[PDB]
Amino acid sequence: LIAFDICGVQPMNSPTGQVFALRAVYGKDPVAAGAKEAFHPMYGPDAMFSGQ
Amino acid sequence: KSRQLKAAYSIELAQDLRAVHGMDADAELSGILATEIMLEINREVVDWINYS
Amino acid sequence: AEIGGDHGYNATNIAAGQTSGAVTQIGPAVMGMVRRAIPN
Amino acid sequence: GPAVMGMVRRAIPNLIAFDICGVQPMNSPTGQVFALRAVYGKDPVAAGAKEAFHPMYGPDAMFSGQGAAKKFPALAASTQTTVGDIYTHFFQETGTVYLQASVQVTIDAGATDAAKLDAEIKKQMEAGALVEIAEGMATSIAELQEGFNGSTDNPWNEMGFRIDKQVIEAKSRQLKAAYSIELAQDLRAVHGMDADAELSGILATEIMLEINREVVDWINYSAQVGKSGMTLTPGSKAGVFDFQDPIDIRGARWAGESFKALLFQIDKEAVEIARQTGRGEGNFIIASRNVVNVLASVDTGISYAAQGLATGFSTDTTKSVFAGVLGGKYRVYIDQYAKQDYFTVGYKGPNEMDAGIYYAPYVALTPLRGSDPKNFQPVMGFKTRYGIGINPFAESAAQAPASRIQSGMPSILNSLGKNAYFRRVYVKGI
Amino acid sequence: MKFNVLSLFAPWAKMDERNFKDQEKEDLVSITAPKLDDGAREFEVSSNEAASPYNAAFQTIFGSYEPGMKTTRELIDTYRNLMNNYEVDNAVSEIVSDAIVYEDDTEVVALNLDKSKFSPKIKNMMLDEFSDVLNHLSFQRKGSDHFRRWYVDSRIFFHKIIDPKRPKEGIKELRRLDPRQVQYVREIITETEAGTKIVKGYKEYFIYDTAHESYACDGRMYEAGTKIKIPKAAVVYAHSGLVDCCGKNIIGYLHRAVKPANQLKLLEDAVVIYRITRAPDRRVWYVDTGNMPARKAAEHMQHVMNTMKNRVVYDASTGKIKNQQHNMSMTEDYWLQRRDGKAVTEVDTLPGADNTGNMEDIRWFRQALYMALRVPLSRISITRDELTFAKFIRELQHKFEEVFLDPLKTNLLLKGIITEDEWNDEINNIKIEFHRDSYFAELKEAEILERRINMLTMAEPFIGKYISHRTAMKDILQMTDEEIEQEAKQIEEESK
Amino acid sequence: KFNVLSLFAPWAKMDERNFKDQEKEDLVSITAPKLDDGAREFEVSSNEAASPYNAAFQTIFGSYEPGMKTTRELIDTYRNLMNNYEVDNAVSEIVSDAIVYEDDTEVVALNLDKSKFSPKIKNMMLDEFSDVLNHLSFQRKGSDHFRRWYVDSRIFFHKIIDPKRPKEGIKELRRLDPRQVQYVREIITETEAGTKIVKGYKEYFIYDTAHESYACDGRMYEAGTKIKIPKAAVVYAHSGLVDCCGKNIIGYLHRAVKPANQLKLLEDAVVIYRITRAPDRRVWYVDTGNMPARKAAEHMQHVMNTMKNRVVYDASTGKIKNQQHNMSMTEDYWLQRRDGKAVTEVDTLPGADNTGNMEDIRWFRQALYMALRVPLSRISITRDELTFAKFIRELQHKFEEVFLDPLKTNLLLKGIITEDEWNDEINNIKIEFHRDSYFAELKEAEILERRINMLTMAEPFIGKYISHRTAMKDILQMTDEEIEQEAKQIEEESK
Repeated sequence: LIAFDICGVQPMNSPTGQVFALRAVYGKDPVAAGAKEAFHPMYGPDAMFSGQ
Repeated sequence: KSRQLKAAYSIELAQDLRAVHGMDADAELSGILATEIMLEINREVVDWINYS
Repeated sequence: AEIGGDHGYNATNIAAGQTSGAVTQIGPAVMGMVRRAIPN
Repeated sequence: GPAVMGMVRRAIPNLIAFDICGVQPMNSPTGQVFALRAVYGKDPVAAGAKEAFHPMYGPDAMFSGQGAAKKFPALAASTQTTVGDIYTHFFQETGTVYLQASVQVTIDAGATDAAKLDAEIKKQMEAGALVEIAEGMATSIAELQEGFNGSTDNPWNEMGFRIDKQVIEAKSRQLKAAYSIELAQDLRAVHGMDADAELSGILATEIMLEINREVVDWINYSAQVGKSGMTLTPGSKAGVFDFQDPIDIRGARWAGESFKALLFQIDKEAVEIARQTGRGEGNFIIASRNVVNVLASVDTGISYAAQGLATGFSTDTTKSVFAGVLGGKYRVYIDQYAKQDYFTVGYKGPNEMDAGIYYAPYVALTPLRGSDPKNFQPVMGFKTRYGIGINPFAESAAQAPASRIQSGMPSILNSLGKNAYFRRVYVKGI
Repeated sequence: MKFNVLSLFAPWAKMDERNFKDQEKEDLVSITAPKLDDGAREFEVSSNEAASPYNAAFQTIFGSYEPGMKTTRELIDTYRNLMNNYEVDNAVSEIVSDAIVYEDDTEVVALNLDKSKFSPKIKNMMLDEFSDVLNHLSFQRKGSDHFRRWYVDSRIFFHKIIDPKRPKEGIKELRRLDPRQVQYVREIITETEAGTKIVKGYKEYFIYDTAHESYACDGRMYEAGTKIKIPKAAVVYAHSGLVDCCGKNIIGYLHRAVKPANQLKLLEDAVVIYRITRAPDRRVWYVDTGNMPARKAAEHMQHVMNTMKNRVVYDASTGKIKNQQHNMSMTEDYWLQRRDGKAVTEVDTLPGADNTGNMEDIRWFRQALYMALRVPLSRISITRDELTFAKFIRELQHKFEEVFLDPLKTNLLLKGIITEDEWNDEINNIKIEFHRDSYFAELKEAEILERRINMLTMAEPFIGKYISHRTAMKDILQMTDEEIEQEAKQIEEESK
Repeated sequence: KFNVLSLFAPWAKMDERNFKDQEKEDLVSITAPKLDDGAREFEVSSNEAASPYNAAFQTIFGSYEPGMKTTRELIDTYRNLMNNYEVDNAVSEIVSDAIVYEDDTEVVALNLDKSKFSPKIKNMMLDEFSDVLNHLSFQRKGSDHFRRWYVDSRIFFHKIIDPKRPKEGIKELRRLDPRQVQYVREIITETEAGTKIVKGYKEYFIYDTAHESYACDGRMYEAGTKIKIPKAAVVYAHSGLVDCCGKNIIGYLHRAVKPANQLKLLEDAVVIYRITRAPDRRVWYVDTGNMPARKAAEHMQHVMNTMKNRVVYDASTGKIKNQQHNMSMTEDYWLQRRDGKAVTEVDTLPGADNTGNMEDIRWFRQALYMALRVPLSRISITRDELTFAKFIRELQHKFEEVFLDPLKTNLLLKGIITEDEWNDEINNIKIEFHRDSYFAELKEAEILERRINMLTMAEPFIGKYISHRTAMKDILQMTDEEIEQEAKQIEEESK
């Protein structure tokens, strides 16, 4: 078998635990239709946002 | 989520296996169940990789 | 359940190590043998 | 504690262990024993095959001899002999006998069973009509054996042997206590009992007692009945020894001389056992406490007459079960649970496989412990597994078993009343 | 050997079987109680045993374990629990240190064959074998640990080995056995008219049977497993002759300290909590808020609770009060409003962690404990306690010593250098000596001499009148006559 | 395998040879692990038709990793104990005694006074030894290496080889970070009713990568995986100190952790009792009986915000902040209340009372101090001093493997020396060291004075009772050779 060679573990200390994450977003509204992240890898940065 | 298996075996048999092959085989049953479960998990992980 | 089972008390099956359950046997231990005394 | 007066309980009886039987410790279930049977007649395994050696049968005195050339007429009911000829008969006991006819007479035409024919033949033998005879083969015949000089049908008689076997299997026995917490607690507060340990003792004890009792019963079950056949006094009561009947005591009165009569019969039975097994005179007796009381009160040595108190051999069944050694010759055990009054005798050799009856332990007295969570009451118990068996040839009557394989375990067919190693005697009149 | 069970140890089985038979041959009979002085647990079997193979041995172990060795295992764990504490472990250190002396440019425990033997060649062979035992154990570096464990758990055991291809020179390195895993027994192989008093070679075997399936301590992933029956000859062991009121449930010297070790631990912790508790301030507020559901009253309770709560801590990493700037007010001004017409709402204070000691019981108990650990009272010239401990230690050494005598005769006998009969006649004296602290030895000897000199000096004026000089040397200087002549002869040489 | 971790290819070869030697050994019919201390063994039982090692694998994997976690908790604690007073010095004093090093003194030094193949080898070995010390920068940091061994319970290093010409390109060691290496032993063997085999165990180690930042723990993570590396590649040593059982190795300060914390807890308790309630303390009450909160709150304020004081201590300059002059003759308070009832009043509270009698805190402090493995003479020569000298020697002796290991490694690879020779030589190739010579000289002098005193007393009897040869060997403790040498030297000096 391939025990964990290609995976993470993050073992529990509580059953049924939780994980979190944080996204950097722009336009002063953490939750909005059309909201975009500052650094998503598949999308270029808005060079004009900080510019013209 | 959980997993669990049982051995459900005869004591008389274990007494004889020791006499017949030098095997108490209780250790063997433990090993079998342990082996199967970890093996079942290993495959599970591989399939979640395949599925996702 | 993992029952070893038993013999049928049939000498053939005993000798052959045949059982009713999960495990068959190698065969009976030799307890020795008999020859008869020669008359004086 | 209103003046507690202590307490009582029963003592545990002792056992004869396996002192008079095989012990075969096993390291596996289902062991096996095999045997070689010297045989002749060119086919070691056949109906009618003849064994070269047997404790109860005479040899075929003319097998390598004249019988090689010619068949002898058999004796049969109603036939008439011819003076000077030789007739053959295989007796139910004493085996192959060749008898020359001194007279021209008939033999019990009204005979039916072989037993009746044998009886008349024996009478004719006693009478001098039939005499045991053997001779070698005329050399002029021997000269051409194996078809020499154009001759035919002249093979030499041949011998060989047949190896076959028997096997055993272990049966088991288990008991539990199924006791309660509250009772055990009260007992701790009454006598200071553990009330698990006492139970453990009881269960283990009972199992051991049963096994030993079973062996004794198997001895009684397979033993042949004595004061019979070759050990029978013809005016006797067939299998039973009395004190109230002069036939068994040669007219004795006066216990100092009368009691010795039993010792005499015991030797006869022990000797016949050797005759049956081919190994040796019986070396052990187990008997009712009443029999032993008699043995212990008579001088068993050879003397004019003598009687006294029963001090010769322990007689209790409270310290031991082993009374002592009779005449310095037989190991005397007490059948503390005899149903009537009697005594079995037998022979056990230095060779563990030479015993007739065998005990072969594999698993014994395994303790078990736990408790049932529904009420959490304790459960405790013990398990044993062993198996017993019998000697190939124990029957002795047959020269060989069917199919070259048999169970080595006792059964009615295999051994009830048949075992060559032991003989039963019923006792009355003490 | 009825069956070749665990053929791995057949060479040991041969040794025990040999000894068993030789014991049976000898008239080791007419003995009322089993001829067992000390050591491993007793058990009885039937006449002609009727209790074999090893499965019967397992019956013995269950009966001897369930109500028996299981307790022994607790005691072993207890000794560790005892030693785990301070004011305990150091006593052991002192004992071990005195028991085995380690010094530079000198020897370590050594075999000293200064009593009659067949020849110097044999003696040299014995000395080499001794050295190899120590080499096997790396004793000169790990002897302290071997001894320490022996002392602390009251028992040391080492598994011996035979090749077996060329068993003649078979002893190789010894292996310490894991504590608690093995039970030793001696079975009475006999029965007569109710109460045998005859010969038995007693089996002298042992069984290993632990599992990490049930932990005494977690983190363990190996154990004995099933019931393994191995012959006595296979091992080397020793213990102190210390047992309970009955049975063979072996204890150590330190057993005596268990009581006070825990009384002290218990008192120490009690003292700590006595003083720690109530060190901070302490106050309970009682608020007169009636005629309200909890869902309403809670607002009034929070009004007070979030105003009167001095929401600060003492920073024990850095000695400061969190957010308390400036460092301390000259007062803490609190306030409460009452709703009823009587002064019922208030805040009570609780009494505080004051100091009532008189902290002296703990001292008494500590002293009792220290003593209980088998130590001199000279610790927290030459005196009685030191002499007493020198004796305690030579006995500990004397007993421990079997750890060398056993593998020594084993390999000597295995090779064939000496015979078994010779060993038994020779020891007597095949003694092994332990080094003695040279510093203290010199001081002791010096004081003895000083006294001898002083007494000689006092006698001096009367030597030509009442006390011959030969006599003074004999009684005052405690010399033998050979020693006196030797000194006279050496003086004549010095003078020339 | 393909040895993906090419990093240790030459070390792997060294382990293969040692492993093979074990396979060729007759160490069979052994039920015991044959182990005393160090690397953690477990039943990785294989090469048999049962394959139980799978459970062993899963146990290590599934439970990763209380062994090292506990180790971290212990080490982190060890450091935190060392951070306090007294513990700090006890460690320093011990480390200093273990490695004493001063202007033009001796360093730990390999003393090859036992038989060797050749004096040429003796010099080669000493030269390599010096380089081991240079690799360790012993002359500058020997103290730090030892301190970690003592405190964290273990010391270990990564050995570095070429690898092109591995027996020649032998480089200095890299001291490994405590808490990052797991040492293990695997029982890869089985037989009838369990292994009774050699159990070579490999005795390899595993390095856990980690990159803590300001985390002061593996706060988010350490660094994923760990690498299994052959034992030949690591120098290591440890204290002979464990938990009740197992390979649960502890530091020298572990024994003191109980009282160390009790003392700190007690000390904090002393402080809190003493500072708490130091200010004046008092609660004002206001009778707002039968008023709604809407009004009661202001009536409360009519006293609460008016009778409130304005004083705090200036701890930078011992002044009462903004209070000039420094103090009034009296604090004027007044209050009006709605009725002749003690409701609207001020109730003062208990202050920072004195308690100790700081004897309890002292009892524990004293017990702790001695628990640090230090003499009670600290805060001429007695039994305890002698004891400590033995203790320090022993500590240095266990530590010593730190030099013997890289020494044999390099010497064997150069070969210089063979494995057989190493094994025969040691036995004893003991590394001696500089000890505090100030105190050593004092010891020697006091011993001599005593010897002189004894001889002086003996003097009147030398020509009648105690001969010279005897006095010299018994009283002055001279060897036979020493005695002849002293006589010969006198004959020369006399001319």
